[PDB]
Amino acid sequence: AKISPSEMSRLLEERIAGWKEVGRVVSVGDGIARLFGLEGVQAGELVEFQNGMTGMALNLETDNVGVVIFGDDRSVLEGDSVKRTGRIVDVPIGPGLLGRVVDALGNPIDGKGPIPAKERRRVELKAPGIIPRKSVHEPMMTGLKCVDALVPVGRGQRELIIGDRQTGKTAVAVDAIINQKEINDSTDDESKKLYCIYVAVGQKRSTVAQIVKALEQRDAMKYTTVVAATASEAAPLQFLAPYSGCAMGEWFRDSGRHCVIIYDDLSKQATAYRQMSLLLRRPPGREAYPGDVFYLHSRLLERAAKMGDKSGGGSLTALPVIETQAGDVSAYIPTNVISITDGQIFLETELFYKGIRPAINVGLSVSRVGSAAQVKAMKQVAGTMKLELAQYREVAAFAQFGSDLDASTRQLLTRGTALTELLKQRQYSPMKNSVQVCVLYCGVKGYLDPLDPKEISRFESLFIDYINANHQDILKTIETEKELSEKTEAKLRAAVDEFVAMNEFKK
Amino acid sequence: LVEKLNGIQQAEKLIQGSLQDVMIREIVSSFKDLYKSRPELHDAAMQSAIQG
Amino acid sequence: IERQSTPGKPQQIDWAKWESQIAHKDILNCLKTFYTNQVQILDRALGAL
Amino acid sequence: TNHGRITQVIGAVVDVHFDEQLPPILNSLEVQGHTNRLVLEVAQHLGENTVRTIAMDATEGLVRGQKVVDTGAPIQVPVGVETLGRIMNVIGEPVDECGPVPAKKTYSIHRAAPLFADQSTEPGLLQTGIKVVDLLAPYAKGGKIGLFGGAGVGKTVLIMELINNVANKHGGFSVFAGVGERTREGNDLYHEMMTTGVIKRKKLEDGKFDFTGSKAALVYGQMNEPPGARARVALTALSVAEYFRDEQGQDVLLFIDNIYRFTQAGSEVSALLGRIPSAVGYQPTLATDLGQLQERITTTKKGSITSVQAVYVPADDLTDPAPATTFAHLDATTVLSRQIAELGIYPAVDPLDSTSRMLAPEIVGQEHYDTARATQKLLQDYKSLQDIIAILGMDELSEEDKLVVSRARKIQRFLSQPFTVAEVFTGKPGRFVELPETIKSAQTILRGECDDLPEMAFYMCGGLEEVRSKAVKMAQEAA
Amino acid sequence: SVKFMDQKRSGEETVYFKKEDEALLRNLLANHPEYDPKYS
Ligand SMILES: Nc1ncnc2c1ncn2[C@@H]1O[C@H](COP(=O)(O)OP(=O)(O)OP(=O)(O)O)[C@@H](O)[C@H]1O
Ligand SMILES: Nc1ncnc2c1ncn2[C@@H]1O[C@H](COP(=O)(O)OP(=O)(O)O)[C@@H](O)[C@H]1O
Repeated sequence: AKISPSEMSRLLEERIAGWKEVGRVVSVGDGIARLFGLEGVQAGELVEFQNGMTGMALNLETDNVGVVIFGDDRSVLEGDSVKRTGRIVDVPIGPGLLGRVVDALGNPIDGKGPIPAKERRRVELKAPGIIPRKSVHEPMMTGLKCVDALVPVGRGQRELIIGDRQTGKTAVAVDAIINQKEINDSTDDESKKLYCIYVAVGQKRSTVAQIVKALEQRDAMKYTTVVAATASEAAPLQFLAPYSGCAMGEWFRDSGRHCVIIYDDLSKQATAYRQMSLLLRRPPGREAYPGDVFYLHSRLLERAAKMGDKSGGGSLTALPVIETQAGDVSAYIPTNVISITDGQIFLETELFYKGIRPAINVGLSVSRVGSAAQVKAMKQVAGTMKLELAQYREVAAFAQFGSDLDASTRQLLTRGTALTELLKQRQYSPMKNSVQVCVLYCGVKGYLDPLDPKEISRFESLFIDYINANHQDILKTIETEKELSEKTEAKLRAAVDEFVAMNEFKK
Repeated sequence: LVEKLNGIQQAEKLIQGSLQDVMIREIVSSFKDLYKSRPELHDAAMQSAIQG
Repeated sequence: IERQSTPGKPQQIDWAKWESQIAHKDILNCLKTFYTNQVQILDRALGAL
Repeated sequence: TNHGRITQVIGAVVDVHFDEQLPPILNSLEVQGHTNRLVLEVAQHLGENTVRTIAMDATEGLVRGQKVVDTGAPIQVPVGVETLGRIMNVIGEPVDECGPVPAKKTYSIHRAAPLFADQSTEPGLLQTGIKVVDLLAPYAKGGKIGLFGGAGVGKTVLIMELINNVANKHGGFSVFAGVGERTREGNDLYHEMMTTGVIKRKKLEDGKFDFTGSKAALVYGQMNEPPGARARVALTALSVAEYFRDEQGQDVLLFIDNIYRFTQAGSEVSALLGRIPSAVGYQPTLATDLGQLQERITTTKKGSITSVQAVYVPADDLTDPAPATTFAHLDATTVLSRQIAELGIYPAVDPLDSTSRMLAPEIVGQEHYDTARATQKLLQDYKSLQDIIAILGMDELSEEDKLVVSRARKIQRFLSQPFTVAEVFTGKPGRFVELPETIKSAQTILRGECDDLPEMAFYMCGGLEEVRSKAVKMAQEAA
Repeated sequence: SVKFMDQKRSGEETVYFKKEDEALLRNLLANHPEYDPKYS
């Protein structure tokens, strides 16, 4: 720091000395300007008008230049002077973003203070190449059960969350965010803390405020940031927000830390790109989209990566979100993102209303990484679980017709129903990995087959309270060793036996 | 103690910020008054532009 | 116990930074004196027990 | 060297003006005054000494009036035994971070195909160690092979298994071309080849390297790269292979991942290049842009290139123009299915859509031909009973129909086999099944010697003897 | 109707041939003792 009179005034006095290109707007319409001049413009650079509004130059035609505006076009008047700053569009990075809400360009909208960050980063960047990478070996604890068991997620992955409207997409992401506060509070190792970024494209400010409220109510903002490019926000801001999020996440990825980024309504980005190109008179493709949509999403998703031990060892996981219409995944955007993602998490309304919540279809849903992003203790249970659920899914359709079956098949149906009733969860109620392991142990070793299906929802909670009270040591041992030795196996079985003795259910 | 020092540093920063802010506002207002008041500054600025 | 013996001592604040970064340097001095006066008695009780 | 000036910039398209000596089409231009190297490929002539070009790298940071230098030839990639063991870009630059390519020669990626007078060779049989492949769709040693499938069916996994079971034993060379696939996948392929001796990197005390041995070359035009690069990286790898074919007379292998991206990266720029769109959204110049490649991919009287192309099939729709036009260009075909992959039958090959020019009684004997056709008849009968079973039930079926259904189900289970590459998914070890063993087992199953054996034992068994071993085990644990 | 028929068929076939495979596993080692490791 420094003192005002003797230093700052001298500095400004030394600063004031100075003396001795520009263009003019030619056409204006629909949040877009066409200028004449500025022959020394970089394609993609920031531009400043004579009223404070900003813009981005995209079409460097021969006669004119095509700029997209970050706001309303009432300020531009077909003749206003325009000046280029020379900066490519960039955003601040650092821990000053944690706990804050910002627009597509890093300008805060929380209403509490400016952004204390000194280092910036370019929005559109080259992804990291083949050599500075490694395989995915660490898990990303989502807090859910069916995800963490059957569709695991690693640190460095790019897993899609695809479904219909009102199916639990944001809720899945919010539980993924909420599960991390324990992991972060119970350490000071930044290599182990998981920071989070939530980009919201097309959402309404009421929804974003509800999300911020749900996170503040659970202390889940000191390790997150939010990037709100809502519907009133212009098309270029909606189109730029996810690249800004990836720029904010590359600081973690490169600085040895970890991160997760959730693009919410990733189809509104493509809508905005269509809008921009069609108002820039670019010709469309199919569904009126351009052909550069693949190169629009590939640039973005290839920034998620797991770096090597020479580049710090960081990671940036990605969890894009997509809304389909009538379950049509034969469309263009779903097809592109499935062809450029490391997995899928499908969500259905039939399963959402049948009683399965989260309504994850574990057949279509996959994760190419798979067990490598899974703990051994969870592998042991989840292999059997996947096998049993495959069998149940095969057999239940024929079983429902009232036929009479043997015991080897009745056991399949019973175990499948038990697991299907176990994997249900309330919203904003995530669980630790050790507790998931214990619950799925109870479900897999047959301590729920005779029990009634409707009673499992309270079996689960009572067992959770029981093991949290009297058998925390088993949980700590599983959390540390990350496996199930015979000792922990026996201790857990004994705890379950004590619980079933102490308690009584309808069967 | 660390949180105390972070708070006091931030307070000092905002102090110096507001200080230079008002120092500029007031210098600007003083010049906007003196220019419109005095006749000499007009021809002085004329000569300044000419020689510039 | 495990918590307060896993990191060991990563805090270890250094007044060389703050004496420079701060302009008052009138209450900072008394505060630092308090700090070193409490840390002395802490290490005293530690070595005594 | 000529000199030109950028006139306008639109995405991956750059219009350039020269004062004299316009360059021919497909020639390469270098941008001067840029951060990194930036190459442009001519595509059109517009008049007034103006041309239109496609950029290999991103146009971000480009300015109008920036200067451009013509090279007098298209993108020339280096060639020799010095590219072996090494990774290269579309423009020949290495991206393995091991040094520059000390090649004594370069070839233009744009060449003319071998004429009709340069004939093929005998339809040599290729042994992969895969059962359904070796039986129903035999792969040719000197002909093109196709792996058609959507997303999540095991294309690059099948290619990795083929590489393990062919390239290591191969005495000739091999080339891999990644056209718009994942970078994790590229890293994994490079690591596995360095592990399994397909690449032999030896660092030196003076900071250099030595790739001696290393009978493989790799090329990458991955997703992060723009169009023009995704398009031309296949031509680059194909020139790298044409070098070994023509001059060294070697036998060569050529794996390509997501060739569909080529067409996609054409359609991404066609409407910017002023072409009218064709049907659903691909470009007009699909069949010619694909044929100029495929006809360069062929055996000649100097060498041979066995090629294996993976074809993305969007939404599992084989009526799409790109696969429709690509089926005609292949000697062997292999179509993967989701209805089959859902059953855990891996490889998820549909033997009623897979074909091959080789499956004829004169090439493979009648013991093979009749076995294959009997298998296909059995599987079609089982498919022509699915509705009867779904509606009425097994109670209605005669014992002939029960025996046929059981044989078809057993055959389906028998076809699936574990892979070494899939060990990190399944944990089971991998198998290599020779062709006489496959033919013996299929003849046995069709003759009815093993109908009594249970279907589960049949599943995930490399050989019939293994099936017996698992049935014995299951009976022991049954009692 | 499509997934309905497919899953019904798959379940029925699975059950039927599970029963048949159980029976065959019962009656295998008798009629094929050359595989039985009891005699090896
Ligand atoms: N496990 C759950 N249990 C009960 N209700 C749920 C659960 N998950 C989601 N819901 C409901 O799903 C609704 C939509 O939440 P979300 O923010 O994910 O919308 P969306 O799926 O992104 O669709 P859109 O953005 O178009 O509105 C919410 O009203 C929520 O009540
Ligand atoms: N032998 C196999 N057994 C089980 N699953 C497999 C097997 N091979 C591939 N899979 C799956 O195939 C998928 C790989 O798809 P890939 O061919 O790489 O790309 P694409 O989706 O475009 O076809 C992985 O999810 C992988 O788990």
